[PDB]
Amino acid sequence: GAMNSSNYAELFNNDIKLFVDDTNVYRVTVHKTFEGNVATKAINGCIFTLNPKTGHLFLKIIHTSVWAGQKRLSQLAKWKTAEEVSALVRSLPKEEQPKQIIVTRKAMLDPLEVHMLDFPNIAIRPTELRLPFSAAMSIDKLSDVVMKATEPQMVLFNIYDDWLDRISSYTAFSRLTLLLRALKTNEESAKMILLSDPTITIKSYHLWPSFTDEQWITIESQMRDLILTEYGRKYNV
Amino acid sequence: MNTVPFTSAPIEVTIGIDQYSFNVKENQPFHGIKDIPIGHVHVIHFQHADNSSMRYGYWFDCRMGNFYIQYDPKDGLYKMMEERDGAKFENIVHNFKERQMMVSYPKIDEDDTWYNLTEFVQMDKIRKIVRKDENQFSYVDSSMTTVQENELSDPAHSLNYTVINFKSREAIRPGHEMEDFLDKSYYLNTVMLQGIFKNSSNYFGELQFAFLNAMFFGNYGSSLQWHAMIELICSSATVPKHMLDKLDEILYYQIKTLPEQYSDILLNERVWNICLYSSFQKNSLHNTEKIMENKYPELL
Ligand SMILES: COc1ccc(CO)c(OC)c1OC
Repeated sequence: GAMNSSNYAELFNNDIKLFVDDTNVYRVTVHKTFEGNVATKAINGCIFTLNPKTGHLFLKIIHTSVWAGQKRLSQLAKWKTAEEVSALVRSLPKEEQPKQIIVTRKAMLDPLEVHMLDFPNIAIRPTELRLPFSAAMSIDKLSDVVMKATEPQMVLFNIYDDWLDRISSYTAFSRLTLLLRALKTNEESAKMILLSDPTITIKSYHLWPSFTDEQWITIESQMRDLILTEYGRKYNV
Repeated sequence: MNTVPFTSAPIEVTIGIDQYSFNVKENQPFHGIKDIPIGHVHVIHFQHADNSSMRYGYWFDCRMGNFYIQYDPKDGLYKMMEERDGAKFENIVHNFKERQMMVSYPKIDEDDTWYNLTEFVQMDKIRKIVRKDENQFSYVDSSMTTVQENELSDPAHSLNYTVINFKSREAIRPGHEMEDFLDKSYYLNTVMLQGIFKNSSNYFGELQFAFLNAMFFGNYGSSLQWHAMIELICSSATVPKHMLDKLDEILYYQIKTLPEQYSDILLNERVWNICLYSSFQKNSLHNTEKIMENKYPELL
């Protein structure tokens, strides 16, 4: 069925599953033509496919060349997403294939269902949670690899860096969604918090700074303040 | 003109023949139906005064034999049976006509309603959907489930309709996933027309027979199948010109014939809005669209 607060813990059980987010697949900069009209110009995107338990991210980079000479791009984009997720499952060994795939936007349901007809035992599910995966492109290293790609390309990351050595998947997913939620609500301030102390660095094989346990508590706190703040500024409370 | 005599009418029952019906009282002297137009299939159907649960009925073609109705007090229904003794039948009928105990199939001559609803329906195909080959006629009722429905329980009592699913491998060519899902032309033209039904006439016949079981028996599955077949055509970008024009006619008379207070259950909002307003063929169903707007604008 659908995924929500009542069944939140299933994400971290031992049944393999993947989140698919399509928000960043088709990206445009809308501009003005010399004749005064408006045109879009595409830039590279990515499909954001994430195992919430292990932290493995399957970053499929969508190169602008895929849109060349096509129509109804916002619709095509959901079907390209679904083709590429299906190709990824097919590429995986049987014991690595997910038992469920949760799409973060309900519009991906039919496109994925149809590409996955060959996998009738994989449940395709929506969710009622308003997850912040759209902010994935606020992570510099993920943004950089997408904007630099010259061809279609799949890049693998662990979006939890080494956190699972010290915390549970549930805590690690909570930390990730809080960081992403802060980046989405005020990217500038959020990044300021993450790099305020020049002494804490990002390992070359990580995405996030190397905080101690005490420092992450302090970071997480500051991220919560920011999310509440922007909610006051937005709504005035 | 042919005749279906009735042994008796021991229980109070509303009796239909095609789109006509009349109330018969318990033990009223009623001995059958005469002047039934030859050349078409027909359906005789029943709804007991006491338990409106279970509309039931029989499809038949008078050309294929001599048929009669007799109440069975063990199974508790009006049963169709075939008489093999030819002169026994004529004699039974002639005596009944003489005593004028039979109603006349009351066809207005201006009226082609029945033909139009049954244009493509052939007893040969009905008997392949309703399997029971020791009889030349076909029993249908309110509660019978389809083979497709039984998938998702008793097969002898199934409506073996054509399995149709818009999210199946039969419908979607590997590597044309998006193409085939948003334009079902492949499914309609290659899989179903060329492959399964062979020509449009067989397709339309199943379509018409599904509508008729929906309307006459309120068979839910028949309504789902009828709706689905329509949807496979309206959602095809490429349909033979002759099918499109005929479809408008077919649907026109089904919508015309439907009881006005049964629209809530036998008609699916999504399908009709899509077919008439959003699909490829939104502009090819002029007659059907017109009659839907003047008669059921609430649905849209
Ligand atoms: C799949 O849902 C359904 C179930 C049963 C029938 C009729 O047997 C249907 O009409 C096609 C149907 O819609 C597809």
